[PDB]
Amino acid sequence: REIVHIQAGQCGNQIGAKFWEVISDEHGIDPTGSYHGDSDLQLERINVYYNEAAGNKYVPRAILVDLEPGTMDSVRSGPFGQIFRPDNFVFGQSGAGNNWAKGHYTEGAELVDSVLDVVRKESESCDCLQGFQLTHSLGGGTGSGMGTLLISKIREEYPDRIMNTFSVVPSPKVSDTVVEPYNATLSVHQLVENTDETYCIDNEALYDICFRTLKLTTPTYGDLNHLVSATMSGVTTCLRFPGQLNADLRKLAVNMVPFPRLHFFMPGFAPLTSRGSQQYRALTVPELTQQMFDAKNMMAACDPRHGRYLTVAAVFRGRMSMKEVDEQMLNVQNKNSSYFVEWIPNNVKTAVCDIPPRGLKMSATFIGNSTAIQELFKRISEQFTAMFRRKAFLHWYTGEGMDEMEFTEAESNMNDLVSEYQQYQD
Amino acid sequence: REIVHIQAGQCGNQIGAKFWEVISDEHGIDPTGSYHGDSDLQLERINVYYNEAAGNKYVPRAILVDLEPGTMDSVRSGPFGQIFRPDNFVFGQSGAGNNWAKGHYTEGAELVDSVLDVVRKESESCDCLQGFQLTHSLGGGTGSGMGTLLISKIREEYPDRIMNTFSVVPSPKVSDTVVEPYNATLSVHQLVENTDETYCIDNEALYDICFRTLKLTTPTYGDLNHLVSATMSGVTTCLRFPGQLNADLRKLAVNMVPFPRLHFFMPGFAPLTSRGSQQYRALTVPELTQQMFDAKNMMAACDPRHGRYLTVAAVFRGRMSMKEVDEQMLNVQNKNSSYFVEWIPNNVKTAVCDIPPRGLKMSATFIGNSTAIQELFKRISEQFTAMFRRKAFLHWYTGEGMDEMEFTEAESNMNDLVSEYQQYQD
Amino acid sequence: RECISIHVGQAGVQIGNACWELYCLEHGIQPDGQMPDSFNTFFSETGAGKHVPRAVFVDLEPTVIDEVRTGTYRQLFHPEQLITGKEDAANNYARGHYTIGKEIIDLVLDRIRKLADQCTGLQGFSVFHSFGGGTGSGFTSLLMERLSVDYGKKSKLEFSIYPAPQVSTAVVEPYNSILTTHTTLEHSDCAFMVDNEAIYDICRRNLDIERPTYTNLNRLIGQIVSSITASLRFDGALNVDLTEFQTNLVPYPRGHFPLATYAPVISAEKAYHEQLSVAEITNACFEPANQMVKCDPRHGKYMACCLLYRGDVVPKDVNAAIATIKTKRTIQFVDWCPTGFKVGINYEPPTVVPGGDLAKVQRAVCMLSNTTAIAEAWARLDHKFDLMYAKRAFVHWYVGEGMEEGEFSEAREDMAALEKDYEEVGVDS
Amino acid sequence: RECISIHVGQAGVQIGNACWELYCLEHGIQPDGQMPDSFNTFFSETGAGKHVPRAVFVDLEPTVIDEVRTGTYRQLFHPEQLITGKEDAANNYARGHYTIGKEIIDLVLDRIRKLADQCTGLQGFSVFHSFGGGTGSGFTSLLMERLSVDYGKKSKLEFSIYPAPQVSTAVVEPYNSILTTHTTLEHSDCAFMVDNEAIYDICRRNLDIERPTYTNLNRLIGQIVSSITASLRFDGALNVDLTEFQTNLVPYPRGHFPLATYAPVISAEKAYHEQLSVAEITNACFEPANQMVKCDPRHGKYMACCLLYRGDVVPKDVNAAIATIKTKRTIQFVDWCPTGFKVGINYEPPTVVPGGDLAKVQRAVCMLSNTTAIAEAWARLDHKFDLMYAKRAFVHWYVGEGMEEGEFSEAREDMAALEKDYEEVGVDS
Ligand SMILES: Nc1nc2c(ncn2[C@@H]2O[C@H](COP(=O)(O)OP(=O)(O)OP(=O)(O)O)[C@@H](O)[C@H]2O)c(=O)[nH]1
Ligand SMILES: Nc1nc2c(ncn2[C@@H]2O[C@H](COP(=O)(O)OP(=O)(O)OP(=O)(O)O)[C@@H](O)[C@H]2O)c(=O)[nH]1
Ligand SMILES: Nc1nc2c(ncn2[C@@H]2O[C@H](COP(=O)(O)OP(=O)(O)O)[C@@H](O)[C@H]2O)c(=O)[nH]1
Ligand SMILES: Nc1nc2c(ncn2[C@@H]2O[C@H](COP(=O)(O)OP(=O)(O)O)[C@@H](O)[C@H]2O)c(=O)[nH]1
Repeated sequence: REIVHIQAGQCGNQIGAKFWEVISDEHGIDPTGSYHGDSDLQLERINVYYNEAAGNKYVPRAILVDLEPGTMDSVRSGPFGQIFRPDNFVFGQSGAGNNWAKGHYTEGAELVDSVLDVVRKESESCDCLQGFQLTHSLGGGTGSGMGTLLISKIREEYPDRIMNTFSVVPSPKVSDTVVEPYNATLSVHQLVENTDETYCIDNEALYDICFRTLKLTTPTYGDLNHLVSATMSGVTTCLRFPGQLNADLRKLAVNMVPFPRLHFFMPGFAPLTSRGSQQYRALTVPELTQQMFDAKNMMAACDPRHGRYLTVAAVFRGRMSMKEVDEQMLNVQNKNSSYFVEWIPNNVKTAVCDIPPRGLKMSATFIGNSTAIQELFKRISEQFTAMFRRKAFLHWYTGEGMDEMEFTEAESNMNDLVSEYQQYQD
Repeated sequence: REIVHIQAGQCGNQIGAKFWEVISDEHGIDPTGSYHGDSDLQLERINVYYNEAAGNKYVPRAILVDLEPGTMDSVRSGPFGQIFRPDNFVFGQSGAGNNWAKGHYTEGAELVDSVLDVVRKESESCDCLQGFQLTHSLGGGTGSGMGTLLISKIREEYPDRIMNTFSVVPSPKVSDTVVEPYNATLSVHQLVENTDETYCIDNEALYDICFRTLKLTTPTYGDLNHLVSATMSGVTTCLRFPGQLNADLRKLAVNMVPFPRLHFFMPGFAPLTSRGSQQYRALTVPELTQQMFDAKNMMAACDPRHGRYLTVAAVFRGRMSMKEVDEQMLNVQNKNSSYFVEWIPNNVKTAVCDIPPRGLKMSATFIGNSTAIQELFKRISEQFTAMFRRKAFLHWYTGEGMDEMEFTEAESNMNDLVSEYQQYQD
Repeated sequence: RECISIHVGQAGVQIGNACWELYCLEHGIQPDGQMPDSFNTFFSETGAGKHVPRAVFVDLEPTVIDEVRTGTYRQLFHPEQLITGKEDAANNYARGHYTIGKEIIDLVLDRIRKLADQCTGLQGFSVFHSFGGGTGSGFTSLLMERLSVDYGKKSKLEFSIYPAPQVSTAVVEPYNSILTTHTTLEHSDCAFMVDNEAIYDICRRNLDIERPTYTNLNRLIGQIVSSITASLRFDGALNVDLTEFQTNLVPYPRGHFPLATYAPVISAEKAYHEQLSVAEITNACFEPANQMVKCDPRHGKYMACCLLYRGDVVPKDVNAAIATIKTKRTIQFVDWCPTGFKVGINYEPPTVVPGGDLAKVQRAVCMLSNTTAIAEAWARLDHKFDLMYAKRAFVHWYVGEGMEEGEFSEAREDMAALEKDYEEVGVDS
Repeated sequence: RECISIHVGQAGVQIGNACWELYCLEHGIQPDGQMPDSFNTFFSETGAGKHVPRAVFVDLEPTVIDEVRTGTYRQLFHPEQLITGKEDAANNYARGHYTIGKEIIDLVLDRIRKLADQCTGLQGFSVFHSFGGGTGSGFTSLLMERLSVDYGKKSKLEFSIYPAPQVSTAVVEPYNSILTTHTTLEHSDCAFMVDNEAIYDICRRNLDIERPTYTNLNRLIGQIVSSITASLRFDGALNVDLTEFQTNLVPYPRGHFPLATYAPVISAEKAYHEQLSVAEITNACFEPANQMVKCDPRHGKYMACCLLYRGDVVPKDVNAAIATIKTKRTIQFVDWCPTGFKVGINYEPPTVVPGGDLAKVQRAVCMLSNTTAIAEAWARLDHKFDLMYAKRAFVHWYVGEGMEEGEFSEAREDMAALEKDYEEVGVDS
């Protein structure tokens, strides 16, 4: 099987560097080097993310889409930056304006064809394609607009292969932009109707989870990114490993989406202990479920405790008892019968790889489909209206060839999306 | 079986360091080290006080509650201070004011939830829980107030598991504080109605017993503490050892409490001879009962000779004849028929471990439930009224959100408690 | 005379590697194929030195069949006989049966037609699948399906590992197991059942170990199974052919599912203790804590048991130990059944792994049977299904895989009459 | 033929380890189980080279049963037969009988039904408990309780260690012993009694040692008991079956409690002194300072004695030594009883611990009997009870454990008619 990553925008891009920083080491691939793999198993399934050309050069099969040179020229001028074949860099030296409209209708719409071109060169690579990974932020141009287009096109070209989306939904407390809800509401819209698996991460849900669950005092972006990339590795790549009970994107999809919206999840990693001290090793297993299922530790902003779950997928990856795994999951399902929805006898989807995260003994990625994420699109949707009402920075959109009915559309859509999700919380 | 110690306040804390200083050696556990145990028996039952994580790191399962950093930061910065998992330290950097009200209603009430949290993490450790050990002083904030709360909550969470309380009731002659009877009367109140086994120690009953029963001329606190910790080791931990006739918290409880008040005891150690010289070894056994049952040597302030007993528990721990033990106890019960209450044919509860205190040949902890302790709550209760009458330092309580009926309550309650206890002395 | 075997699904393959291990182990045929008819009903004497297996392996992910061609035994099978579909497994019936699984079937069949020819008057195919899987439920469904037509004139005993009563794995499991039952029902001869969870109990209660690797449960079935084919197709004082089973074991056309049970499960380290009596093991067979199935005889009246013994056993010992049982009454057998005790006696005692955790006695009882008990197990597994179907849960995963509201709803109704069937054939006189 | 044994309560277990020790010691079976029918009525020949015990062990704290599985003998029992309830002991009847003790009972029974089956026509269960305990009083209460119903057709001889007359331990003791008596009374066949204190006297006065470890009293009962089962179930010149006892020993249905007594108690170091005459030991039996019970024949008229002899003894010597006694009158036997002397003669002399403190003679007399004497012992123990009950003392400890004002008050009335019973059956003509 296979997949083809997609680094839309700067963020989605910045993260690319971290997702690939990791993944590679979790596959023994040095900058341009080959497979130094401490083992021999980190190779029989690599294909999922690379391509064979030389014999020591397995190049990441991702796409780097962005209308701001400097960015990709920071990712390509640093560490692992020199492993991507230049063909991968689909830049847009234009003005990468922070407008969803500027990267979806006017500026991005041009650079698109020169992207799809490659997304096809990579898809028609070889063997059988599974789906595409998509990273980006719903709070900018090259991210929400142009990346949200990249998919609307992808999903017309292969409505068969899957589409996981890793979105950095606009953090609450403080937004890293001003129109944010504009660029956001507009991209979520496109999401709820193309990709079929979305993993929403919040820069501040991370800080928290990174400053209190990792006594880490100076959580640089690199970190946040790093933590995130840690989860997306547990998801995909991982399951493309052996296991007593293994799954793969689809299983994950076909066990997690009760209703076609596409629904968004909230990823959570397992061993998340501070370096030295904490290295408690309390990782027998009840310790991992202890972790994963708590409020804090959910990369999302919202707290599960604020709304039932529809599905859950503990994708563990480290030798354990299909008994102490299958078992724990249960008590968990009974101690919290309250929030776990009922019309699904077994919400949880236990998954079990074998080999764990390179240096760790036992981990377990969590992919939750809780109704709690209602209380986020609400947020976003609110911010919109409060500012849409006055058409705040709307001239930067319309003046870019947009529509007063376009914004209406998205909000509503994504706004209805909130509605539905409640239809199950009850 | 198991238990989870609780170091409430500074005192209760300071003592923690001594109770664990000891106990560990009585279980071969070096600072962070493991079981160096001279034997193999000091391990089959440790669980009662530790937890398995590494394989050399059996960490004490206690709680360190205090609103004054410096304290726990003296216990954690000294000797065995680096054995407690940091998670154990439930500090309250607030102003640990010397007000019962400041650590029970206003300041402590906040830090409570972050405590109960852990008291549950430790309780739900493993196997089966027996009860919790509680150390503190009834003459301060973090001690009487906040610690007296910790239990009122504990006893709502597991009205099944037991609750031994080690209280440092306000010594007579001189009070190491001023409101003392305020912080005290208020905590005894909470005690008579939650914990079901209390061992009251008096800093001056110790001095005495430590300056004349140990020619010790400079009895530092460390000492007093050390002596106390010596008794609480004979009690618990001890009985969690084999024995011709062994008991355990409950036996101790179910043989010592005739009436539900909870009743408070007065612990007494056996071989209490000065170092060099005195090392008379007159410890055949009549020498231990000689000891234990005399006035002086009762960690309490009051003197047994001033009031009958309801129950007694000579918890011996050193190879002896179930005959010379069971026998002695008798004469003792007949030479003093006067004070030993009659409606209990056999007041005494002979208990007999096997292995003795590490370096000693034969010892025997004494846990007396004498009616004499009436003449102490009297004391306390007096001090209250004499100062309550004028509302002395009451503004420091009320001004902290208290009630003029709260103080009334406690005194009465604890005051009635004096009454009852006399109902048997007669 | 022989009986081919098709191990389908990762599990059916893991269990396969296991049952396949125990084999050579008690036939002196090192992993290199060479030993230094009898057992020819499971091994073909190919070339002039080896003993190429007599089965096949079908998984849609390579991972699991791959491991076989790494670890000694690598030498045992023919590079050919281990079928794979590099594609995708998918923990969903539909995809495995219809959509994907389809592509491979032909090829699959080809071997069970190429391996079925080479032999000499065979008796059937011992199929190994894991009810609640993708490649195990779906695929087989049509494999057994295509068999019942290509060789209706044989035995189709499928050895299944049906859904743990509370400790299932896949989120959908029931979807996959209500579907493998309805499609295979009208195609199997006798379906043996071994409950994954109810086997753990045996590992906890009758062997003591909270460290049971899948590799163990496999050693176990790997045992109970050895008692079925291996030794039985092997000479003895009371031989029992495969046909024998279905005949003496199924009262009615529903591919009836008996339960597998073993007698001597005792842990090495106990290995020295004085052995158990012919009477004890016999009795152990009527204990609902030793049957590789969470179908505790909660009421289910037995209706036929095939007591396969092996090792040193005196026919009178049996024709007495059983007599004692026939009169325990609390073991209530069906009405319409006077005597339902097929006594199968073999010679060669069992053969325990050199150093696993199995005692190693000199006699055992692998008794299997049809018990009105499964009235439960099916019930409890059917109910599951509804709950989810009631909301369509992961339905879009199958529909989009060449299935319909039909196959589900119409396979539900199917089992419905399996809850009535297993009810009528019993509980009534 | 055999007689299972259930050692309940730490004590009943310590005494058990002891009585169990003396056993192999005089049967040439090292702690490894191996020796290089007869005695089969207490040991099952598991195969095989071993001699797995023929009893069980029940304590609610692990401490005491744990020590058995440390010290040689560790090899003797089956890892299984030593039942434990990690939970809590509690020196209170209620909790041990009702509340906690309940949970274990099933399991307990299971063994005395699993061990009771394996044998060949048994005779009963020698129960070992310590009247005034938690696990010993309560638990058994219902153990013997559940036995009297599951095997009413057998012998229920319970060997108790009833409350030291002045040197009790537990503060409640009587609560626990007035309760084990009333609940077991209507269930036992013959209850043997050995007074812990009155045994010390023997260690002070008839052996000299103020250093008597529990491990000694145990060696003693461990002796008197060996004279009961062990040797008796062992061939001899005048065999005496277990039934024999209750028949020749109980005049009335009350699970009547005789007293155990031994003749030759003389300390090693005396070991060389010229041995005692058949007449002396016989006479020693009528001395109220050698009877393992503080029930000095203060008036209690014997009503039946079972003089079990062992070693070199001429039947005439006995049928004379006893004659002399029958005419001492100051030994007054009941009226309604002409002759109440069951002479039990065994062959093999006693067998003293290699180097404990027991003399080691070539003949002994373990005479047990029902004496109107206990009219006392019960009295003095009943009175105790009242005093406390009169104030409810530790009552809240039982109530809160599934008991009521009923069970106490109604078990008091019980024994009341045990003070009248042991009074009426004697003192009157
Ligand atoms: N006894 C036993 N049961 C197993 C073993 N492997 C898996 N199982 C059980 O069989 C089921 C798992 O099926 P999967 O491994 O998910 O799937 P599969 O049937 O191999 O086919 P796919 O879904 O397409 O991968 C679960 O109920 C497991 O508990 C094994 O080695 N032994
Ligand atoms: N002869 C003899 N008497 C013993 C021995 N151990 C204890 N006893 C006596 O039996 C009684 C003690 O019972 P405990 O040990 O307290 O309790 P238990 O009956 O084992 O059961 P629990 O109360 O639940 O622990 C006392 O009267 C002791 O004097 C022993 O080894 N030998
Ligand atoms: N986790 C994370 N968030 C990022 C990174 N870079 C920008 N963001 C977030 O992305 C949003 C801004 O969008 P941006 O990526 O600049 O848009 P674009 O570059 O015009 O497509 C803010 O909410 C930031 O917190 C990053 O490297 N990691
Ligand atoms: N034995 C003993 N008493 C102590 C110790 N520390 C303080 N005390 C006593 O505790 C009382 C004072 O309360 P304190 O512990 O300061 O209260 P808190 O710290 O505000 O909770 C005085 O009666 C002291 O004698 C100690 O280490 N050992």
